[PDB]
Formats: sequence, structure tokens, C-alpha cells
Amino acid sequence: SNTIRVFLPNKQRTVVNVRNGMSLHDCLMKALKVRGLQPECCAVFRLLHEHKGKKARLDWNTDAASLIGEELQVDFLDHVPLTTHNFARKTFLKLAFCDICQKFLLNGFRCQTCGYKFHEHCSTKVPTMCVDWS
Amino acid sequence: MTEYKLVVVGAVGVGKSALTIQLIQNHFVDEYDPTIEDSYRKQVVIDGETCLLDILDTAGQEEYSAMRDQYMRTGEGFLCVFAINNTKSFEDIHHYREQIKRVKDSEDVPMVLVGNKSDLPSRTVDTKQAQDLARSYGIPFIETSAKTRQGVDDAFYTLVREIRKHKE
Ligand SMILES: Nc1nc2c(ncn2[C@@H]2O[C@H](COP(=O)(O)OP(=O)(O)NP(=O)(O)O)[C@@H](O)[C@H]2O)c(=O)[nH]1
Ligand SMILES: [Cl-]
Ligand SMILES: [Cl-]
Ligand SMILES: [Mg+2]
Ligand SMILES: [Zn+2]
Ligand SMILES: [Zn+2]
Repeated sequence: SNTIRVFLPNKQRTVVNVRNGMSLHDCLMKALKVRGLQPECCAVFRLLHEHKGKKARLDWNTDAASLIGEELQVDFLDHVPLTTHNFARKTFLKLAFCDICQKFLLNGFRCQTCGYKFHEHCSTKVPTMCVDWS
Repeated sequence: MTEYKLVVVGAVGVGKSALTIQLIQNHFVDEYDPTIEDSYRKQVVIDGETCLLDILDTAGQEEYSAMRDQYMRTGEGFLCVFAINNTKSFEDIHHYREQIKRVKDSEDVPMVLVGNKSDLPSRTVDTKQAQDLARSYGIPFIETSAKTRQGVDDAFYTLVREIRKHKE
């Protein structure tokens, strides 16, 4: 009962207990970094189930105890260069190397947005967010 | 892209969070922090097919004997995880096995019994016990470890493979 559920970007969610005095940034910094999400590229909102607007923006360093019981939501800032990968099969005719284990890559997969090439058994080591500054 | 609803259940301190965090950001968290409800989504390539994994890290605590029945319904695969350093979690697998199969109404539920913390020298449960228990449920067995990353892939990979074998 002493917790707050927060909906995270990319249709994710977390529930954290509030050591009072902690800010919203302190309680959610661990849950964002483990998901490949940069806190500097995120905003925390309070979900408004009411009319005319679904959420209102909140300060990151506000007291987390002041929002116990409500449902918060973290979203990416406007037009941040973070998206989801777009993998596809690729056979490397010329000798290429994996971006994860730095071994010989023959039949692997590459992202059509950032160019992340990797062995299939290394696809779990690719970052979860796609950085796109093209 | 095909999504797979995955649910990781187990006892307290078994290693459910350390396994998913190593699967998600290729990292290992040493200091222990209990899970209440954590959802993760990541694209993983399984047998040449790039699919999305909606992993749900659940609470091993018995304080949530109500929300457990909810997410066990909408889940497609289940990771029955236990630590070989604790023999109470090995027998508690039957409780998680029967409670999931109850809200599934099917003896054939896509699960895989995995054994974590294989790097510790304080091994209490050997492979002979888990291999026969895996034969008792008809599910594969994967010996894992969150630190050395021993077969952390093959745990989630074989779980999605059973979901694929279960469908068609
Ligand atoms: N040596 C070793 N330690 C591990 C391994 N996996 C987890 N641990 C450690 O044992 C504990 C497991 O913590 P955690 O993964 O949070 O377990 P949990 O099942 O997630 N806990 P909870 O259910 O309460 O949320 C932590 O101290 C972690 O660092 C492993 O494979 N080897
Ligand atoms: Cl969301
Ligand atoms: Cl889910
Ligand atoms: Mg946990
Ligand atoms: Zn990419
Ligand atoms: Zn590789």
C-alpha cells in the first residue's frame, strides 16, 4: 500500500516503494537505466483520468510521498533520438565482425536504422533503445 | 512481430530480477532489491525469427496472494526459477506449478524449470533432482547463473521455443 505504480516508456511499467523524502527522480532512476532509458530524455506525468487532457507534467525532484496512491507515467521528451530497433536477416559476403563479441560475423542480423550487426546468440546484448540521429 | 507474454515466478531471493536484468541490459545487479511488479520489453532473435519479449518480473513474496492470479492468466510462458543454494525454493516450485496450472485449466502449460546460482559453492540441490522433476512435469531444465551469464539466453530461448511448439 506504500507504493506507486509508474507506467514506463515503450508500454512498460514498474512499482516502487517510497522511502519518504526521495524524489520522483530518485525512485525511478534505477528502473529507467536498467531498461536502457536515459532519465534526461524523459518526463514524469500524473495521469489525469478526467476530461480535457490525459496527464499533467510534474517536476522530477518533487517529493514522491506527495503522490502515493496516484498512477504516474514516464514518457520520452518531444522528438528525442530514441526509437525501437528494426532487425532483419543479413548475410555478410565481405568479412564482417559482430558489434557485441567482436568475432567473425557470417550469417547474422542488422538493424535497418542504426546498423547494429550481431550474432543471433548476441541479440540479447544489443541495447534496447535505437539511437537515430540521421 | 510476434509478442510473447513471459512471467518469471519463484521464491524470495531466488534470482528472478538478476536474471531478467542480465537478459535486458547485459548487466548484473549484486545488491538485492525486492520486486513488486516490473515489466520489461526487448526484441530478441529466436531461431532466425525476431520477436518481442514482454517479460514480467513478479514478486516472490507471499504478500500478494491476489495480484498473482491476475498476471498468471494473461501470461504465455513461465519461468519457474529456484536457487540451488536454497532447498525450500525447489519444493516451492510445486506451489507455483499448481497455482499457474489452476488458472490455466491445462496440464500442458508452456513452462521451463531453470536452476539459478550455479556458480556458488554452496550447492544443495544437484542436477539429478531437477532433471527428474523436469521429467515429472514434461518441461525442459536449464541450469543458469545470473553473474557468469551461464545459459541465461537458453533459459528464455527454450521458453519461447515451447510456446512455439505449443501453438503449432
Ligand atoms: N552468485 C550468484 N548470486 C546471484 C545470482 N543471481 C542472483 N544472485 C544474487 O542473489 C540475490 C538475487 O536477487 P534477485 O535477483 O533480486 O532475486 P529475486 O528473486 O529477484 N528477489 P525478489 O523476488 O524479492 O524480488 C541478489 O543478491 C543477487 O545479486 C547468481 O546466478 N549467482
Ligand atoms: Cl506507456
Ligand atoms: Cl506483461
Ligand atoms: Mg526480484
Ligand atoms: Zn537500431
Ligand atoms: Zn556476437
